[PDB]
Amino acid sequence: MKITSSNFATIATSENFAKLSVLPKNHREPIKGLFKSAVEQFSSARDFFKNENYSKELAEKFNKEAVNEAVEKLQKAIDLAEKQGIQ
Amino acid sequence: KNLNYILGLALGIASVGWAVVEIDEKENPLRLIDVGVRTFERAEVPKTGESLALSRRLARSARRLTQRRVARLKKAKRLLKSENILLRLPHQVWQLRVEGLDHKLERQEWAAVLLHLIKHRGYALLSGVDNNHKLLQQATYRSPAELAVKKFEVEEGHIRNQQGAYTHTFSRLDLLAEMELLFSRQQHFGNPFASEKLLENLTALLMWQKPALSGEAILKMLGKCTFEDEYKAAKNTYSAERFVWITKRLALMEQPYDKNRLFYSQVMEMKAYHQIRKVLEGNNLKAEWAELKANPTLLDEIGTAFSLYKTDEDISAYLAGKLSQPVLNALLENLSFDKFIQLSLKALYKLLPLMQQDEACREIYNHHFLPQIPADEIRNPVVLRTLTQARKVINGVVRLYGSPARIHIETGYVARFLCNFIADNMHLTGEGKRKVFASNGQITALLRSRWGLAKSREDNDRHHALDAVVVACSFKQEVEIRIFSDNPKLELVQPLFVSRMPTRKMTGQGHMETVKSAKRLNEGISVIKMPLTKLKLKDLELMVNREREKDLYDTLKARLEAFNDDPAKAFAEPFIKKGGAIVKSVRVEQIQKSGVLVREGNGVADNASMVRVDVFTKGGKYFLVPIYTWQVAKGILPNKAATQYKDEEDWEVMDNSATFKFSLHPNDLVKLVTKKKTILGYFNGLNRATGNIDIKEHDLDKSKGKQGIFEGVGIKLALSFEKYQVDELGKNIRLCKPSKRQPVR
RNA sequence: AUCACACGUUGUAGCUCCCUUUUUCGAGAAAAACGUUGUUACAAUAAGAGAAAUUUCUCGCAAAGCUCUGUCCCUUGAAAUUUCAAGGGACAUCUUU
DNA sequence: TGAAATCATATGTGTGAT
DNA sequence: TGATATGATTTCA
Repeated sequence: MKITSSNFATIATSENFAKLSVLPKNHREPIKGLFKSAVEQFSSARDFFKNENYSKELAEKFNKEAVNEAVEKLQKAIDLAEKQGIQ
Repeated sequence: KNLNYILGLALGIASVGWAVVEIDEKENPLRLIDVGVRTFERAEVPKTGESLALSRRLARSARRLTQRRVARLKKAKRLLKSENILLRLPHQVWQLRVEGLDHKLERQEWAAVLLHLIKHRGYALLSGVDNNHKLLQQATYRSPAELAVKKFEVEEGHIRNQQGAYTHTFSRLDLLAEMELLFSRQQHFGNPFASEKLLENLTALLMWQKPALSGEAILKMLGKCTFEDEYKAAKNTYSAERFVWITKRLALMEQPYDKNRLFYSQVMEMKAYHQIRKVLEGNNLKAEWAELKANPTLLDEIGTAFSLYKTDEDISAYLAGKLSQPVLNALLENLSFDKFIQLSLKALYKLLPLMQQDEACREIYNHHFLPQIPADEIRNPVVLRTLTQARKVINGVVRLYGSPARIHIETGYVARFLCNFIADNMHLTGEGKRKVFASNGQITALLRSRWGLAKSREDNDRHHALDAVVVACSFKQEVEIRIFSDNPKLELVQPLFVSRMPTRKMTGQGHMETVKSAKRLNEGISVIKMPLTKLKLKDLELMVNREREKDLYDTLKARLEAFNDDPAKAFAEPFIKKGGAIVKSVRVEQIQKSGVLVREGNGVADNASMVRVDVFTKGGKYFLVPIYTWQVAKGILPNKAATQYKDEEDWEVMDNSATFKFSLHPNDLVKLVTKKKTILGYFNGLNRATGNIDIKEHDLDKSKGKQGIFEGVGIKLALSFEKYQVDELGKNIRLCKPSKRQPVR
């Protein structure tokens, strides 16, 4: 459905990923790629604080980027899957 | 009937043997049924010695770095266009950067210097960084750009680094300060296009860097575990960390807090708990952490909140009342949790006390063919490939003869793992608890040498079959005839045929990394700069400027002769030609009539790997159409065949008068018949110039061809050229017959 | 496994060194093309694909495998030597990815 | 005078964190 | 530190 910052982890489950594996090659790969990338960018959205090279204000801006862009990446993967038969 | 036999097998870096051996009720081996060898690749880079996957890893890292660099350049261009600055940038951006400190910088110049700052960010290498930073603490050098125009291009003459020499490296913070000071002066100098929001965006671009995620993407998704069917518990929770701790009297519960990491003194690090401890003691909030230490559930919700949400508002709303304002604010400044444990929170609650006091989960809530060797548990690639080929041979032998009785290993953390896997994953038809028995080949091979077959191992692949045949003791004439001879039937079941692993992969390196020029390619030559450090006499005689400009050519001859052709020593000092210019690299022609048009057609690089060759016939002739990885990537099916004395522009093109015979991949069996001699071997390579095929003898006999390969043998006047195929056991050699030319995609 | 930095190479452009050619002014130089030393900047840094829609994401030199799709072999059987049924393999242009 | 062997020859690199 | 593409140069029918 509509992916937000909070409910990101409730759609980006491993069950949906394993359900996305029955698509044809020309469609599965672009969708599974947008799925893993959204998870990677989101699963490490707080890693900007583990390093002392970024100020708190700066790492805050990189956190918003690593969340808002990863939600968009997950939305496209779900939207394309909805256009497909996975829905 | 279902014959009982000992399998035997001989692991290797690039060759796995096998030898089916007759047995009886008393398990004393007898006359072997049939043997063979399964040769494959070395599973390592032959030159470097590293892993095959490491080259792909470095190439993918370079691709990602280039893509993200051009992506951040596009973002910078978008920002500059949005501020109506970009709307062919000046190339003297170092001098323009220094000029930005004093007097306003124009639109195009400011855009050029900002884009240069975005592309080159900075931070041997460290020595140069520290040296430039120390030299940056002086009034004269107000910035790295000023350090480059006033100090770098006076003593050296070049601003950028060259052939290493990292003494010119700068820092990310130093260039950040450059950008900040340039914005400050430009605003002081009345530059309209110096908004603070632009400064913030460009500083974010300069400082942004994708986190080192690594790991496995599977673990980062929120499962459900199907036990309690709610959700999946976070890996960095107290219960999950206790799960991996309890599994790995009562005095040991407090011990993980007794030390940050465990060592041999009192023997698993509780990384998340100690991380929270360090973050909490970082401030002066010691009072609140005392209460948090005792509570395990509060740590559980902290772990779930941080490993399931990532935005500040999300954790703030999820842990509103569970934590005070200062402890929460300090918690959301250094913590970063990810990944999940395989169990659930409620399941962890049920199972932890009983594990402390899979069995807890149970009490609260094929064989015929050897299965695939686990790829994740085995990390070393060469042993992985060896075990893979071993199991392929095992499956083939079981399919051909039935289930074996015992499997023994001669080796040739590896043998033990294979023995355990075969014992605990394969049916087998042994007697007792010795289903699999590995052994050392030294004493066994000495005892076999008492039978008189030692000093036989040569570069040919048939010697490897001895390591697997020796399974009988852990007669000599019989095995000698069966293995070494090429016709045991006419001398005394089948001759041993080395079944090289078919390398029918259609992907690989598109072209060589050294890119040359394609401006003058229609002459069949390419022009590439090479350093004087490795310029010999032949490359000097191949110089493009032999007759254009004679004076440099003669002086280079004299200097090379003065230092006796050693290019490194001859030009270790700056060469001075007429006019005072220095010479480090000079364009040198090279014969390039074949290659790949790369860099969007600007350059040309040599072909790197043949994936397929299409054999053809035309009026009693035989033709070879080479297909390369770049042609497969481009979806091109070539129809020009290899013909001597002519370049690819004019090749004899296969038309409707030409009948396709078969498509050949590397390491495929072929039969070649001609007036001179007929031979059966594996297609190793096609010479694009001479048109010959370098077919190699199956066993790579040194007496046959150059070190095993029948190089340069032609097919243009071959009576019959046919493609053969064989099983992975070197059995059932037959004639193949393709019907259609399969496309290369 | 992962992220960056510094090169290097190729194309373009500016300046720069030496220079072959075509002329002009008239030994020496102004102009034009090409080669090209050094230096800087930009573009690319596999060849390229897939799905959306001036641009974005993923894959793109490796390994393993048969869950899917293929090129063949091996067995088996039905219909007019051919098409097909089912099972088992070798591989991959297919899956992990 | 083309077809087949023969012998050569080049082939991207170094640094610093996660 | 080695397979791999391929070019010059001979030798053969």
